[PDB]
Amino acid sequence: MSVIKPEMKMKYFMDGSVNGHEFTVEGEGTGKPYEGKHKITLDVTKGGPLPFAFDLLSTVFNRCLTKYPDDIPDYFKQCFPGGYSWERKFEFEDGGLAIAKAEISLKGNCFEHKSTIEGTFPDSSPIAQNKTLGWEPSTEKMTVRDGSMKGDDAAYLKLVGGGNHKCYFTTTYTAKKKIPNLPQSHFIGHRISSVVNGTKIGVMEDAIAHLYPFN
Amino acid sequence: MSVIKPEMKMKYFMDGSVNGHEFTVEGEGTGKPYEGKHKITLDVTKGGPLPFAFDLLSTVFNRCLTKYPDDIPDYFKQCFPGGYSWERKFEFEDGGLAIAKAEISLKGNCFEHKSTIEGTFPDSSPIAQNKTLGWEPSTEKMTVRDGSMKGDDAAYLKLVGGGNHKCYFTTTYTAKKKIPNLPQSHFIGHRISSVVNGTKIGVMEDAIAHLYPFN
Repeated sequence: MSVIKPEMKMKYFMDGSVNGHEFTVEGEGTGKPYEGKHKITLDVTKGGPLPFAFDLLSTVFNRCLTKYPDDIPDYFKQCFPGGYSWERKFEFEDGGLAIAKAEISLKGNCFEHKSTIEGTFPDSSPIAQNKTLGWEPSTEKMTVRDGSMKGDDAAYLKLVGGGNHKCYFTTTYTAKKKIPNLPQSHFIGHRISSVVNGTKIGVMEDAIAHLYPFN
Repeated sequence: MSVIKPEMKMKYFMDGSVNGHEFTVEGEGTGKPYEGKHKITLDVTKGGPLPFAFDLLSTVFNRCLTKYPDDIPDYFKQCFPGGYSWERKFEFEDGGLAIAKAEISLKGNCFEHKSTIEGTFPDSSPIAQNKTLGWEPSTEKMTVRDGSMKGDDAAYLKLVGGGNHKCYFTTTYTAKKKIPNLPQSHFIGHRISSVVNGTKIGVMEDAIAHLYPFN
């Protein structure tokens, strides 16, 4: 935990394929790990402009960036020194499916985030048609299973016309060194936003762990 | 909404079958709809003592019993006069599956709740073996879809040994009369507890709607 500081920097590299379209995205960011806030700037360097919704990738671009209250142990910040990895399965309501993997390491004051994602979607999918309008704020259920954290989120995309599109996130987050203070089950409230301008993309996330309303 | 009062009474009748075992459960309760609190007493009148975990049935035994803040419309209390129904699919991590249906009507100060449930579980399931130890407090994601509320909850059962067992709840709640003030997407925090003594069973639920932490 001590190597996780109040202000940190981040670098990102992603390789992926969606419906056969290969792409590469890279960038950097800054954030406040203990406040649960960070911002990122990215560039699509291969396969741009992306022909599918960036919302599919935004949550792939680090649970160390979460505000944790004193009464809930912070598994993620305890992952350093050591590093950790995570894998998220995305199950969309129309049958769309994607799996993303990330490895997060630390050198100095910089988190190095390397990820990959593979996805397949029907042609009618609002992800395939690049027509989703962001994720609604969400609540991820956190549990512990064999020394790993498991996260379950019923995520929803906003659509043109006011409707929504469900995507289940099923994630396993795993330290590379045994975590000594495992938390009780809890929730993480999220609010992520992203903006795409051509091949330049911005992302920001606020995340707070809690046990509201019963604490 | 006006027929939903600060203190109300409840009656319950349930018919079901789990792994071929048919049963009937009946009882009554009292609660405070606007405070999001209620308590229930039940008796297994056919097929008792139940050979499977009562946790499978506890959430089947009424979203009108939820505390709603002023800034989030209360779809459920707007269902009266009129009544509503709901259907919940339960998907357990070992392949166990159940579907429950309920219809809720009102006469005077009494909610009449009639439900059915069908479930199939592998013999090794902690539900089939009647060895789960209650649900952890949860957060249900609420969205609106074509005049109905949809609820998604990543529910977890506590097990002997400290582990947990996941069950996805996918529920559709639907008024019998068009609801005039539909809510924005939101969360409902739950804490349900039940106690089984032979064929006598007690249940209590606290539920609060919210948009924490970002409101």
